[PDB]
Amino acid sequence: SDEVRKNLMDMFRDRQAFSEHTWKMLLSVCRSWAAWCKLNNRKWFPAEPEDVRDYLLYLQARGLAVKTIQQHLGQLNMLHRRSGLPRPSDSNAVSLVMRRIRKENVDAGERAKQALAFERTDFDQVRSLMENSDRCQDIRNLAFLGIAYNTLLRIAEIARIRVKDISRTDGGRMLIHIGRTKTLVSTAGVEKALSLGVTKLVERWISVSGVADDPNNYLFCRVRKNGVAAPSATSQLSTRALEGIFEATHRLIYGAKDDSGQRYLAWSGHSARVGAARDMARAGVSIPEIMQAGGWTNVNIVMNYIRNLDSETGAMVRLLED
Amino acid sequence: SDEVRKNLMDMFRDRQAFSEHTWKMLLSVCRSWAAWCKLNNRKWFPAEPEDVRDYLLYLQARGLAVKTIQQHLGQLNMLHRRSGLPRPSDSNAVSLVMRRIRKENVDAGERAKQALAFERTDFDQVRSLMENSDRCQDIRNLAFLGIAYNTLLRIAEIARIRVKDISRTDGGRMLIHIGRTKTLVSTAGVEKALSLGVTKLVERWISVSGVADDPNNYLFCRVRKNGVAAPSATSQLSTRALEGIFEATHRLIYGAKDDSGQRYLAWSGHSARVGAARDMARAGVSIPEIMQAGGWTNVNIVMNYIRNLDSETGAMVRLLED
Amino acid sequence: SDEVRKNLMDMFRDRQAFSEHTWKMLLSVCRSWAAWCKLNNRKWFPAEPEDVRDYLLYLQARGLAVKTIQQHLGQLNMLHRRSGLPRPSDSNAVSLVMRRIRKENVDAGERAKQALAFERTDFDQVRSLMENSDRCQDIRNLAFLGIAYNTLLRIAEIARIRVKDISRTDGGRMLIHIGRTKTLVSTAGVEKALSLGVTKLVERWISVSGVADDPNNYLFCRVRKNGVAAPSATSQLSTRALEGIFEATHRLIYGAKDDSGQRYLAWSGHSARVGAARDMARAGVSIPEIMQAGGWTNVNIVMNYIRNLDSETGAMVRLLED
Amino acid sequence: SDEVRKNLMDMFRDRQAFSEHTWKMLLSVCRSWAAWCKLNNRKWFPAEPEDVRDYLLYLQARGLAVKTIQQHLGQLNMLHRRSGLPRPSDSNAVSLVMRRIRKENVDAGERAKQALAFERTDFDQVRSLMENSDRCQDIRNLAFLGIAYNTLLRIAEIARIRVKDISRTDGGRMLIHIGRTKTLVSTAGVEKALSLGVTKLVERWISVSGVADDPNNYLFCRVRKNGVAAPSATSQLSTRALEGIFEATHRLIYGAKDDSGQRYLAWSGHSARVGAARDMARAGVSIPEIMQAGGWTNVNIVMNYIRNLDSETGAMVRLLED
DNA sequence: TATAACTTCGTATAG
DNA sequence: CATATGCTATACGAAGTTAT
DNA sequence: TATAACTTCGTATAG
DNA sequence: CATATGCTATACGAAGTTAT
DNA sequence: TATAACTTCGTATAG
DNA sequence: CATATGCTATACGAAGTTAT
DNA sequence: TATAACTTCGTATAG
DNA sequence: CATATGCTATACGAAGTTAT
Repeated sequence: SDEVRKNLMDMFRDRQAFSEHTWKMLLSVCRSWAAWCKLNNRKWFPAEPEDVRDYLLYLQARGLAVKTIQQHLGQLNMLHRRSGLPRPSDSNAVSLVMRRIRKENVDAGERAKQALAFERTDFDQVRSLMENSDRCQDIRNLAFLGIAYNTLLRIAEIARIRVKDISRTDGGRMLIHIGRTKTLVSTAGVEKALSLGVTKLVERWISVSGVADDPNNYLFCRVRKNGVAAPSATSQLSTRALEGIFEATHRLIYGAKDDSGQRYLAWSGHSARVGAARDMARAGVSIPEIMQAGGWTNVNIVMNYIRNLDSETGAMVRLLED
Repeated sequence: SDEVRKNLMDMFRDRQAFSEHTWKMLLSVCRSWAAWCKLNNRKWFPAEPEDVRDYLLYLQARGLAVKTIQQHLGQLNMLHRRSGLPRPSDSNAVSLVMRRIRKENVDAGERAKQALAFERTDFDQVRSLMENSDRCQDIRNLAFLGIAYNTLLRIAEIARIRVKDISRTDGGRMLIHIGRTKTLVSTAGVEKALSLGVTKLVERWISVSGVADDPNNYLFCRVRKNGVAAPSATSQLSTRALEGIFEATHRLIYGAKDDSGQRYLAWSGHSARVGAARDMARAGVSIPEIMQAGGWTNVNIVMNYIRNLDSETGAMVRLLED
Repeated sequence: SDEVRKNLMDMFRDRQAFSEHTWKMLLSVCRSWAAWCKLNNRKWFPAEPEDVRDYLLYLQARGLAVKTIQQHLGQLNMLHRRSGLPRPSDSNAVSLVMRRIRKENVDAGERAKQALAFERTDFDQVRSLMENSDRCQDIRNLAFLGIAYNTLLRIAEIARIRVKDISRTDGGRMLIHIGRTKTLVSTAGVEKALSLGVTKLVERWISVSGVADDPNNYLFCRVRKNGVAAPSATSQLSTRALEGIFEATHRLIYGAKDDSGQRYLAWSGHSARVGAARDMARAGVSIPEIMQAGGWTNVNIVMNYIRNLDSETGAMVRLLED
Repeated sequence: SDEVRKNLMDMFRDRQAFSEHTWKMLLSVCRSWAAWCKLNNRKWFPAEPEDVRDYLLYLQARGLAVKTIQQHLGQLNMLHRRSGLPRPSDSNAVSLVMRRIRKENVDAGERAKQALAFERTDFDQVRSLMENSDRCQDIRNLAFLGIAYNTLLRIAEIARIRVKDISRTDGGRMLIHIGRTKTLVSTAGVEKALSLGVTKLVERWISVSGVADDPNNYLFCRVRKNGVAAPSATSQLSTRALEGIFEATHRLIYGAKDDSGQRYLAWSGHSARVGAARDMARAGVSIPEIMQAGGWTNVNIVMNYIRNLDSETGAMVRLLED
C-alpha cells in the first residue's frame, strides 16, 4: 500500500517517459471509470474484476467501438500494472468479456474504419486547381498536402518540422530531417526526400511566408485573414488545423459532408498516408520500400494501411475483363 | 482449488469469447483425451506432462498430421491456461516430444496439402459448358463459382451475403458490401466488386431465383429436385452445400474421385481463392496486392499457393537464364 | 539428484528431438572432457567451474580453433542445463575465460575460414568441359553441381531429395520440394526451382540412372566401376561422397591441392552455396531475394556468406581505376 | 559479500575477456559515478536505483549525448552483473528516466554526429595539391590517405599493417593481408587490394622510408622534423597520429577550424570510410557490397552515410517524378 | 583373390 | 544457424616526451 | 633555447 | 559494430566395404 | 464589435 | 504501432431431413 | 414411394 | 489466418481566442 503510492509517484515523477496522449487518455479513462464507479457504488481503486467486467459491458451497451472499449480496459491495466498490482485483465472475467465484446460487435457488423484515401489522382486534381492561387493560405495548404503525400508523415510529425530540419540533395531535392515519430525516438532520426515538384511547392511556401527568417521557426504556421503568415519558433500549427486543411480541400471539390455524424466523410489527417501506401502497392513497389516510405517494420502494419484498396479497379476485375 | 471451478464458470458465462468452431474443437479434443486417459488409467484433468506426452505419441501412431497433433496440444493448453493451471506445453517432456514428432513426420514424407486450384481456365471451361444451361441449379452454381473466383471470399462469407448487401457501381458493376467482416480490422476490405461478366451471372441467378423479392434474403439458397429455388432471410445455404458445388462441378468435368481417400482430389471451398491468387501472380500482380485481394496477412500462405509458378522461380533461375 | 537422472533420461528418450550431429558432438566432447578429467583428478560431472576453465585453457594451448573450444563449452552447458543443473557458463570463471580465449586467439591472427567459392564462371566452365560426356558418373556429377549452385541447398538436403519430391512448372522448369533443412522442419517445406539448363542436366541424369523406377528412390545414388547407377529408396549417397564430387571437380580443373593441411584448398560441400551468394551480391540482387535463395531469415547471415568477396575485382579498385 | 569479492577477483584474473578500450570506459564511468556519489552522499557500490536515476539526470543536465548517458548506464550494468548484483537498468526508476531522457533530448534537437566525408573528389584534390612534394612526411601521408580510402580499414587496422602483410597480384597491384581481424568472423574479408594508383603511392613511401628493410616493420612509422623516417617492428604509429594526418590535411586546404568546439569540423579517422561508402552508392554499388567493402554488418550504419544521395531518395520520389 | 567408388567414423570447425 | 543482449571502437583537446 | 612531430591520457560518443 | 545461447550443420583423412 | 482562421479540449477510435 | 503468441476457419464422409 | 438435394455432425487439418 | 500487451497516435465537434 505504501509501495503502491511509491509506484504511482515514480510513474508521475517521470511523466515525460510517456506520450502526453498516453496521459491524456489515462486521465480520460480514469474519469469515466471513477464516475461510473461512484454512480454504481463501486470502489474505483484497486479495481475489482467483476466491477471492471460490468463497466466494459456498460461501454458496450452505450454502443462505443470495440477499440474504445479496449482503450478503457488498457488504461486500467496500465494503472494497475504500474502500481505493482494485478491487472484487471489478469482475471478470466475481464479478459474473456473483452474477447466476447469484440466478437459480438464484429458479428453484429462492426469493423474498424480508416481515413478516406488522398491518393495521387487526388493530389494532381488539387494541384491543378490550386497551383495558380497566390493566396498565402493556398500556397501553404498545397505545400502541406505535397509533403503529406510525398513523405507519408503523420500530421504531428509535419507540425514539428523546423526550417533547420530542411537540407538539400546535390540534385536539388529537399530533405526533411525527422527525429521523433510515433514509433521512433532517435538522435539519428530519418530523412524524408521530396520530389522536385513537391520541393518547388515547399519553396513557394517558404518564400511567401518568410519562415526562413529564423531557422528555429516551424515550417508551417498559421495564416490570418489578411493573407499574412505568422512564423513562430514556439507554437506549432495545431494538428487540428492540419486536419482542417484536409477537410477544407475535400469540401472544395465535393461540397459539404452530410450530417450522418460518421467519421471519415471527408479527407482527414491520415488520408495522404493511407493514399500513398495504396498507390505504392498498386505500382508494384517492393514491401521493403513501402516499409521505408512509411517508417514501418513488418508486413502486417502495411496490410492494415492498404486493406481498403479500391476493388472496382482491383486486380480481379481487371483480370476478368478486356 | 475452488479457483479452477470459478475459472471454469467464468469461461461458461462468457463463452461467446470464442467462436463456436473453437468450442467444437475443444470438446472434440477433450473427448479424445479423456477416452485415451480412461483407457490408460491416467487422470485427464489436470493433465500430467508424462501422460500428455504418451497421448501425443499415440496421435502420431494413429497417422494424424503434425498440425492435428498441434490442435490437440493447443486445446489442452487453453483448457489449462483458462483454468489457472500449468500448460502441458510448458514441460520438458511435451516440448521434447513435439520436436521429435515434427522431425519424424517430415522425414517420413508428411506433406501439408492445399486446395486444388480453381483457375481462370477452369472457370472459362465451366462457363462454356454451363452458361446456356436452363437448370436453376446450374444458374445458381455458376453464379457461386463466379463470385467465389472474382471476390476470394470464403464460403462462410459467401453464404452470409444478403441481397441488400448488393449495390451498383457507376460502371454498372455489382458491388458487394461485407455485412460481417471476419475480424475487426478487415484485411480484405469492406466490399467486393464483381466484373461485368460475373455481374451478369449473378443478375441471372437473382432473376431466376426470386431472391430479390425481399432485400433481407440471402443471395444464395437451396434449389430442390424440381428446380424451384427457396429464398430465405433466416436460413443460409450451408458451407457444406457450397463445398458440394465445387465438388459436383469437378465431377462434371473429370468424373468420380480417385479412391486414395486423399483430401483435395476435387475442387473445394478454398479452391477459387488459391486459383485467383495464382492467376494474379501469373499476371505479375505484386504479393501485397494478391494478399489484400484475398485478405491474407501472412506472406507464406500466399507463397505456398504460387511457388510453383514460373514468375516466382526466384533470382538464381533468372541469373542462370540470363 | 534423482531429478538430474530423470532429466537426462527424458533427454535421451526423445533423443530424436535433436540432430544426430548434436548427439555425435555431445559424445565427442564428453569423452575429451572426461579423459582430461581422469588424467587431472577432476570430477567430470557435475563439472566444477575452475576445472572447466582449466580445460578450456588446455584446449587453447592445444592450438584448437575458437569455434572448437566454443563447441566443447557449449556441449558441457547443454549437458548441465538439460540436467537441471547450473551451466559452467553461469560462472564468471568460465564465461570470462571463453571471451578471453576468443579475444587472444583473434588478436593473434585467428579468423574463421570459409569454403572456396564455386561460382557461375566455375559452373559454366565445368559444364562446357563435361556436358558432352556419356559416363554415368559425369552426368550425375554435373546434375549435382547444377542443383548445388542453382538452389544453394546444403549437401545433406541434396542427399535427401527423392524422385517424388520433383515436379514441374507450366513452362517446364523442375521444382524440388524440400521439407527439412538445417533451420526448417515443416510439412509445408520449400520449393526450389531449377533453370531450363539445369533442369535438362537433371533429366539426363534421371534417364541414364533409372532412379525414376521407384518415386521413393533418392535422386542421387552411387555409380559403380562399370558405369552403372545403383538407385535406392533406402540409402542416400553420403554427404562425404558429395564433398568428393566437389573435390574431384576441382582436381579436374586445377589438379592436386597443395599440402598445407589447411581446409578449403579445393571446392567442398558448401562451395556452391557460398559462390551463389557472392554472385547474387555482385549482380545487385535485393537482400530479400538473396534471403529467399539461401532460405536465410536475416542480413547478418547473408554477410557471413558474402564476407570474402574478391577485393581485386571489388568496388573500390574498379571505382579508383575509372 | 564474499561472493561479490570472488566475482570481482574472477573479473581481474580474466582481464583479457574485455578490450582495453572497454576497461578504460568502465574506469572512467566509475570515477564519474563515484565522484558524484561522494558529492551527493550516496553509496557508490552497490548502486541503488534512486541514486543512479539522479546521476543520469545529472548527466543529461551536463549536456552529454544520449549514447554517452547509455555508456554510463551500460558500464554500471556490467559492473553489477559481473559482480552478481542487481543491475541498475532492471529497476523501475532507471527504466523510466532513460525513456524520459531519450525523448527530451531528441525533442530539444540533439542530433547524432557523423564523420565529415573524405570522398574521391577530396582524395583527387589532395593528391594534386601534394604530389609534387618530396618530403618524407607528405609522401607517407598521401600513402596513408590512399590506403584509408581504397581499403575502408579503420585507423587501428592501418596502424597494425606490417610490410610482410603486403604481396603482389598478377595485376601488378598491392594486396594487404589482414593479420588481425576485427572479429572471429571477418565481415570485411581477410585481405584488401589496392588500385594501381594507390599501389604507386605506397611504393613511393616504402622506397623513401626504408620500411621494407625488415618485413616485420609496421608499414607506417613516425617521421621526425628533419624529414627522417624511423621504421619500427615493435612500435606502431598511434591512431591519434593517423587522425592528425586527416586533420592536418583538412587544415592545409580550409585552414584552422572553428572555435565552436563541435565534432567533425575537419576530417577524422572515420572520414574515408564514410566517403568511400558514399562514392560506392553514387556509382550504384548495392548496399550489401558496400557493407562488406567496409565490414559493416548493420544496414542502418551505411544508410546513415548515404541517406542524402539522390540515388537513395525512395519510392515516393520515383512515383512522383514519373 | 584387385580396385573404383564408395561408406563410416572421429576430431575438428563453420554456420 | 535463428535469436538474444552490449561491448569496442574512434574523437579530440591537453599534456608529456624526444630528437633535432 | 624553440620546435616538429609525435605519444599518452581521460572523457565524450559512434560503430 | 559486438558477443552469447543452444544448437545443427560441414571438412577431411583414414579405414572399412562391396560389386565388378 | 465582427470575423477568418485559428487553438484548446475532452471524448471517441485507429494504428 | 512494434512485439508476442493460438484461435477459427475449411474438408469431407456419414447420417439425418423434407418436399417432391 | 424412392430421391434429389440438401442439413447436421464429428474428426481432421489448413488459414 | 488469428488476437493480446502496452502503448501512442488521429478524429472531430464544441467552444474559446486574436489580429485584423
